[PDB]
Amino acid sequence: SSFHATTIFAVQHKGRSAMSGDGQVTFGQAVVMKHTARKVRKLFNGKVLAGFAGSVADAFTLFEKFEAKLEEYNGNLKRAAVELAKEWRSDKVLRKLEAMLIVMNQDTLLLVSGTGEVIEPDDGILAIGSGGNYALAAGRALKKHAGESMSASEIARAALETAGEICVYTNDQIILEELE
Amino acid sequence: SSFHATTIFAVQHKGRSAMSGDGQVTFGQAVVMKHTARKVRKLFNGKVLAGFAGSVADAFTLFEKFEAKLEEYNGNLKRAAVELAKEWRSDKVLRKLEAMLIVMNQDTLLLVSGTGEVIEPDDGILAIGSGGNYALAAGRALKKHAGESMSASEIARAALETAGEICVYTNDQIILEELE
Amino acid sequence: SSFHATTIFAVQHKGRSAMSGDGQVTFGQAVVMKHTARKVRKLFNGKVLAGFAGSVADAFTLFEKFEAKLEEYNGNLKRAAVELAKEWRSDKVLRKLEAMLIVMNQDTLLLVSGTGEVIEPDDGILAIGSGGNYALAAGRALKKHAGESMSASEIARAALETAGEICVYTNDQIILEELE
Amino acid sequence: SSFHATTIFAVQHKGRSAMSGDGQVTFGQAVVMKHTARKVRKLFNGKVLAGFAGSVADAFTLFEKFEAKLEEYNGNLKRAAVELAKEWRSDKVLRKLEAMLIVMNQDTLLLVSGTGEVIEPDDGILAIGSGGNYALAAGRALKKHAGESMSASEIARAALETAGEICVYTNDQIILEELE
Amino acid sequence: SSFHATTIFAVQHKGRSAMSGDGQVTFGQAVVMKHTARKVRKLFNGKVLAGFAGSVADAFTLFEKFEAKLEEYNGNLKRAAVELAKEWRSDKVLRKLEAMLIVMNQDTLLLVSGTGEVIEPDDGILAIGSGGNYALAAGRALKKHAGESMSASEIARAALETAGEICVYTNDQIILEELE
Amino acid sequence: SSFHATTIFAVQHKGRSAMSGDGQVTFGQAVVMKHTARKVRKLFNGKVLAGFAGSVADAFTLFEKFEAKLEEYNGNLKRAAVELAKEWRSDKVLRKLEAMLIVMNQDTLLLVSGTGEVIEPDDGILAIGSGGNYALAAGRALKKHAGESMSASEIARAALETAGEICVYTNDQIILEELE
Amino acid sequence: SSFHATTIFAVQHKGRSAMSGDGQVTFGQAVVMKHTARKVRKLFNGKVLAGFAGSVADAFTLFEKFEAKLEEYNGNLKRAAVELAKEWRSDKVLRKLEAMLIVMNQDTLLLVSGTGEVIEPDDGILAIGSGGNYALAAGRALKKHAGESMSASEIARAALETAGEICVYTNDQIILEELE
Amino acid sequence: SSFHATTIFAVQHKGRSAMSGDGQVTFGQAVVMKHTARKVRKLFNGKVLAGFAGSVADAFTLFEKFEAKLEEYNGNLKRAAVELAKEWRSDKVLRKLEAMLIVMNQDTLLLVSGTGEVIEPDDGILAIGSGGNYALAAGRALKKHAGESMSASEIARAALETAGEICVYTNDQIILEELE
Amino acid sequence: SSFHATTIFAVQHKGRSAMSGDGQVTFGQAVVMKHTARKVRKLFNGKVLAGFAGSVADAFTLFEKFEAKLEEYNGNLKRAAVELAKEWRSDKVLRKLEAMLIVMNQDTLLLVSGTGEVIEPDDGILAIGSGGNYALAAGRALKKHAGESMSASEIARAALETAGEICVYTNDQIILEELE
Amino acid sequence: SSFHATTIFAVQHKGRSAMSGDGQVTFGQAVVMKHTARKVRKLFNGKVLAGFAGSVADAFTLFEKFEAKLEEYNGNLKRAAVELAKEWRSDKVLRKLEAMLIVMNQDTLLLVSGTGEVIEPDDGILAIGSGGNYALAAGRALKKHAGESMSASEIARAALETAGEICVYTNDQIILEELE
Amino acid sequence: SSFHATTIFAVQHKGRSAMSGDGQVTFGQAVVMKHTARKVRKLFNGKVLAGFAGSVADAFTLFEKFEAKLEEYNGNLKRAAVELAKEWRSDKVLRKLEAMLIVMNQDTLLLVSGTGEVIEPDDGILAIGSGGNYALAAGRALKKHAGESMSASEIARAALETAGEICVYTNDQIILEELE
Repeated sequence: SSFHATTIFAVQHKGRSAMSGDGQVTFGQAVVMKHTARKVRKLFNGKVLAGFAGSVADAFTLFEKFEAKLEEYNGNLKRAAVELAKEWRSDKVLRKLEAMLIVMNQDTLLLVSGTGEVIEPDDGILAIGSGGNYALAAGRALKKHAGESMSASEIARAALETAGEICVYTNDQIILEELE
Repeated sequence: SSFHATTIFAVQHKGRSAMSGDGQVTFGQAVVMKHTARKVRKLFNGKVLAGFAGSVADAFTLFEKFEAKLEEYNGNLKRAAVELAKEWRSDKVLRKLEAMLIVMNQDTLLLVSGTGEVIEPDDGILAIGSGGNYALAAGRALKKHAGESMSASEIARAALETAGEICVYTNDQIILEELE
Repeated sequence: SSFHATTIFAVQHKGRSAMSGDGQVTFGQAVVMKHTARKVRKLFNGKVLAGFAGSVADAFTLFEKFEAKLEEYNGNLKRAAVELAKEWRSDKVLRKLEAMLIVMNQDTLLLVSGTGEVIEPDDGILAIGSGGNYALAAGRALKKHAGESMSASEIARAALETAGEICVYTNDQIILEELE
Repeated sequence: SSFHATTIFAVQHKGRSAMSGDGQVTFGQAVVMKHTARKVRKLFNGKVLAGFAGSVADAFTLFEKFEAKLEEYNGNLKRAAVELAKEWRSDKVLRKLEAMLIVMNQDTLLLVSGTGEVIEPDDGILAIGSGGNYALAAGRALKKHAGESMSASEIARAALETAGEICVYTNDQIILEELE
Repeated sequence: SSFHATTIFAVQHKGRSAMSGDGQVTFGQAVVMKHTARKVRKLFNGKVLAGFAGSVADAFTLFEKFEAKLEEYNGNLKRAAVELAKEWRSDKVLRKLEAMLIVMNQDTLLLVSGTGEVIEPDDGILAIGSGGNYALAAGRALKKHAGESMSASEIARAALETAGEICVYTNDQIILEELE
Repeated sequence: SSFHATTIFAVQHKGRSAMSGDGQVTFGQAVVMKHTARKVRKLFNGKVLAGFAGSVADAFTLFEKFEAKLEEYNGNLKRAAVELAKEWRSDKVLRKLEAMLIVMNQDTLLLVSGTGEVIEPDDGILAIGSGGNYALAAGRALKKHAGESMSASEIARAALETAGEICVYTNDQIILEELE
Repeated sequence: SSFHATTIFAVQHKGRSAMSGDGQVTFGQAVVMKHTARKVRKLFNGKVLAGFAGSVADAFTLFEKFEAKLEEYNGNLKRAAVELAKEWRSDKVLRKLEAMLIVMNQDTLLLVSGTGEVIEPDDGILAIGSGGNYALAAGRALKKHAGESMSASEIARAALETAGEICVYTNDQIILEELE
Repeated sequence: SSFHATTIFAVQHKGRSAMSGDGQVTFGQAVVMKHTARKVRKLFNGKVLAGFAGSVADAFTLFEKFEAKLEEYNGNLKRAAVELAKEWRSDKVLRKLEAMLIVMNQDTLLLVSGTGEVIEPDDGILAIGSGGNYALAAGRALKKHAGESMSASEIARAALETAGEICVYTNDQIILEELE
Repeated sequence: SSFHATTIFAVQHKGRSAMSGDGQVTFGQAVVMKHTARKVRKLFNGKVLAGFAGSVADAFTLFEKFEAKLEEYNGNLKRAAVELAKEWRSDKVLRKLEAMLIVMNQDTLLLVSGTGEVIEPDDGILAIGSGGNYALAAGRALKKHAGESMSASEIARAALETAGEICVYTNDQIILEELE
Repeated sequence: SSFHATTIFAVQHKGRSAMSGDGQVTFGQAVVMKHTARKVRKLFNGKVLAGFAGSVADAFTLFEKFEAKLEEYNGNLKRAAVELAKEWRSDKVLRKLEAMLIVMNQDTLLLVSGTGEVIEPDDGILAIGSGGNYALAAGRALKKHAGESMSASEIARAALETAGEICVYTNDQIILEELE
Repeated sequence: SSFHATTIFAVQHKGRSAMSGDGQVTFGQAVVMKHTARKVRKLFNGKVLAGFAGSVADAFTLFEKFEAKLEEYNGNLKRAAVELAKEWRSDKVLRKLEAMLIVMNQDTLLLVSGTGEVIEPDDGILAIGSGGNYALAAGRALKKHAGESMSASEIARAALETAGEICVYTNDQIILEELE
């Protein structure tokens, strides 16, 4: 009866920062409208990666508000994040949104929700959307037991692939974006 | 207890753009009020096809808003679409609408929802309403295995016919509209 | 726990236009407050028949708004109908109303709902209210297999009688109104 | 979990007009807070009887509005009634009220609801509240088979008594009011 | 989704014993299959009246069992009743039955249920089925305020008539049976 | 999630006895597996017509049991019917069946249910299944206002056609059987 | 939809043992079939008082089983009680019974349930049925603040009266039984 | 999942007016945050006692509004009460409040609710909150069978104690306040 | 919380008989345990194709029972089918099974269910399982508008592929089996 | 589907005031996003400790409002608390918040909720959040049976540790803050 | 309200076969009874590894039955598996069991369920229990991107560790068993 949230995985590993995401539009219990979609975008002069699951409109709206808040607080992800969280909460139109937002720059990773949450993984990894948990497990596993061997981009790629292979709401049309 | 959404199929094939739709008003689990209905209309100087399932009033309201947004952004389907999506979302009166909207012009196909979704089929086909999935499967099948043989208008016609034959909420009173 | 909608049947047959309706007030699962009621009224200088099931207040309000819209668009049932539908929808107080409205003039029959629906039976018959389906079936049957033998008024009479005999929420206190 | 509606019976018989009502406050499935209550009051210079079941506040508010509407339309019960019905409906605060209102004067009896209903018993009797049906049956029975023997006041008295004896939400603390 | 229980009223008044019952088969929320039905029968050599609402099969089964138990305990209504009650309870196939049974002879009135209830009205009146409450109120009312004027048969007739006029599940096809 | 019951109409008119039925297998809210089906069969040496909606297996089982009971009681529809009803009830495997059974011979029409019901229409018509009410209304209407003009077979034909035209679960693949 | 459990209060005070109970048969949310009923009975040679709420049949069955178990264990209330509890539990027909049983003799008070409970009030008072809590509070209150002034029989009388005055399912037709 | 309403008991007896209340904060099905609480306060120059169960904030708000309304209508409890009831109702923020309010002065006792109820016990006693019924029964019992022996303050004390001993949501930390 | 039924498509086209099926084990809302599975098997000496969705055990049990029934009735698919249906029904262990069975030989196609259904598509195509409807629409479409161009095996292949592409519970690990 | 509230324990013991809290972010029935979190903060010039469970945004908002209210009423925890409670209530955006707030200074402990509650533990201990009850029990236990041996900080530490070991929503990443 | 299933992971990698499992008993939404548990056991002369989540009793029963079936079919995992599946299904006492069973020997891995499922991962990995999906993702990830580097035992260890770190129902008390 509703569209399923895309799966987005974000990891920071060895100075590199990558963020992957699948592209599968699923409306209803099992109907697939399309595949190759793009909710992982670059913001603040390609200085930050932002991923929002589901709703291109809501994605846009949020990207913009964060983009703005980013300038208002001079690229300080932390502040921009908490401020966006405050608005998120009081918007009472977006407050409703179940989907969550991931923002990260060269220094830190952050998870933001409409409930006013702003979480920073002490793990260096974040994932959200249908099948985010699967990706999270895969990512955490690969980073801990094969980090020195694979890069952030590679991990992000693998994490999503693993999720797509297990979750019926995640496919192989992966989109990767990274900050140098 | 409510009226069933009509079935609308839209396909772009070999430079041609057709959009079909059945006409069956079904109120309640199985009552049929009438047949031959028309929710597939031409907008922006017959330059775009817009189909909205169910509610002639809501259909009108939405057609108009998109018509307007279309001019405000100079016939740019993409922008007009996402803007409409934003309003759709915040209208909180239309936001409620379960039905979805399909808009397409000579270049691209788009699906818009009150949840703020704006999806573009990488497949060239979209379908919505009671029995949209059946139409979608038929359309995709015919286009992939008989495209070079049948046109967009012909496919749109067949897709709907197939849906009407399987879905108890879809009939044979098909309405076809196309952009040259 | 609520009042049951009266049953109204409207038919156009052989140049004549008749509209019947029972009169039974049923509050709750089975309590009958009274019988002989009147929700089938003549509007626009006896040039149109309007029937609204349940709520004399809501009936009045709607009759008036259509009466008005009728003049604003110079007796054009079609336009007046769709405009009334638009208001119906946005009233968000009447929007709630489950009952539906039937309007017809010397030329055409129309069904209007608070969800913004405006349906025109390609069959020449419409029916609404508790037991409308029974009336609809009886009407359609009589018109198709005994039309040349019985008039529109006669059919409307029979359709309602048949519904009253089957539906525990429809009685024999029938009210008939017709346009010459 | 809520207060049960008192039982009110109104009857017009042989030029006399009486209206009775029990007085039992029942909060919850079976708790009794008190008995002897009074929701049957005289309005418009003792020229009309009005009974509203449950909520002394809502009772007051409605009595007043009708009192007013009564003057605005010069004691015309019918108009005052339908107007009150229209407000009732649109108040969307009272619209919620499940309880119903009975109004009657020397000439006619009327039932008004928050759903915009205005019913006039062709029987000369109306009853509402917890156990109104029982009262209704008793009243109808006594009037039809013992009318010439007992008066309107007497019937109203008996109808309520019978309801109190059967309904666990109706007691013997009956209140009777009548118009000469 | 199920058949509605017929309405049966039994009254003992001034040495006479009458038992009436309507005849209306209602399947589902409002469908009427037929009218004139007969679930009020004479047993034990026309010495007792037994009425069971709904299911001609279950009616038969129960009439028989009581007929039997009646002989086993030599026409002692009381014992036969309680014994039937015990079986009723343990049958766990009839135990399910929602309908209730009324049995009466020249001396006393009794109500029996599948839950093992055996009630004797200290009032001289019993009623069961869709609309039994209405009949009960009417009967009690007529007997108390017009007893000396109308007989048991007459009351039984009126009580049912009153119930039929109010309950959408009770009609005027009344069946009366009485013991001299 | 389940298969929809076929629609069966049975009518006795002017010494003739006809029984029609559509053939549409609908599994789930709107999926159609096939059409032309046959649940209306002749029993007891073409002396009786039996129609059971849905489940060819259950249909068979029941037809057989009635066939048997028919012989055991020497073609006495009435007894065979009530006996079948008793078994129906206690089978507690068939007791579950929602579908109903219609049996009729040269003299009478009967409706049997797993709840132990055995109804005889004082009207001469019976209908059951998805859309049975529509058929019922149509049949009753045609018989009352066009009986002398059309036969039992013709009516049965029309009643079903009308139901198929309104009910999304009834089609035009009608099957007619009649006793001379 | 079911019969309400009568209210039974049992108290042991100053060497005396009394047990009261109201008599009100309430079927459904508010229908009263009769009053003066008797579920408080003397067992084991007037040596024990047993009260069971609702179902005269179930009452009987249980009284008997306890009577028996009482002899099998030589009037040892305690053992007979626990044994009855064990059967109660495994009967899986009575196990279903919601009503509870109270048994007391010259020495102790006991509460038994179909769930296998056997409670002995360290307070000297027990109450069960619709409105048992009210009686319990009244009893406890009177015994603690007016014991030395009123007897066990008097208290039992008062406790029930108080319950009847508050609970719509408890009346004043009190039945008192006591062991010397 | 929510805080349980404290228990408040108010009684007027022999010219004295006392109001007790327990102090037990229970959040959730069984968690106790604290005990000794105070929702029974003196208003209007210690001339009136007001008790509101649960929410110190809502308690305050309401006490103030009544305090005010009290002055606006010159200490007339009755008017102040009904006016507060009207506001209560329309506040649609407090209207939500499930808790009820008790107000009393030297002359009368009154119960007020957010549904617009204003009840005056013809009994001289009122109780509200978790376990108010228990207190009510105890109070009514003690007043009727030991009034001449114990005072209003003493009864109020006892009523609450009895409630605390039975209700798991009422304790022994009783607070008593009285008007001379 | 349960395993999703595989998707099976069976079609008879131009003397050839093919039956495809995907292989995707999905436990729970979206977990995939494996892919390449095989529930489409050859029976009765490769003379018949049988496909059962979900449960290899139940699949086996049913294949065997039909295999047996096949011999008992000398390869008569029709009889074997209906007999299997009867057992299916009465097994009351398999009767529970939601999944359905498809059986076909050189001459006809058949669908069997635990509810005792035995359907024969007058269309020459059958489909069952998660996404069977999608396959059904695709198959019907391709056979009607490209039959003469593609074979039964080819259609079966396409139908499943189309279903896999739309249904999140259907994959590309297709298994095809056909009778020469 | 939502984030679980962190667990916070606050205790005042022997002139010292400590407040601990775990740090575990759990989204959904069992997903853990991170651990080491901080919702226990120092306010009013390290003169007061404030802990709010869940939502860093809501935490901030509330801390600030209390901080402010604290100055407006000159560090009077009591007043600032009740005032905050009043706003909390009327915010109707925060009013929604299920989480609760704990505030304490050198003199007293206070619990505040969006329902307008302001509780002061007469026990000297407060606890909130997922697993607050476990912490509460542990704290109360240790303080009563080992107070003179362990300090407030130590107890707070232990209480949380105990909760973390039992509650699946509480971990060992404890945060402790105390006022000298 | 019930005990959570332990998490078991089984993997076959590079000729080695390992099976890990956590040990955490969680009763209810969040209560932990203990940790270090053992449901991963060696069977058939340490020739096979069997893991069953939750219920030591059910675990035992199943291990034994498979042990037996293993001998009856001479260590043929495949057959023993399917046979166990058949019994599993028909046990209708174990059939109820939600938990699943994993069995593996030197050659193959198998998953068995009470629904009669017998799945063989074409992937070489299987996982079940609370948090089995997390383990599954981690296992699949590690095996695909770090297989040649870590052994089956090592992977099994990591997969569980990863699951324990994310799932609130999985801990670090891991148990590993392997076949040489």
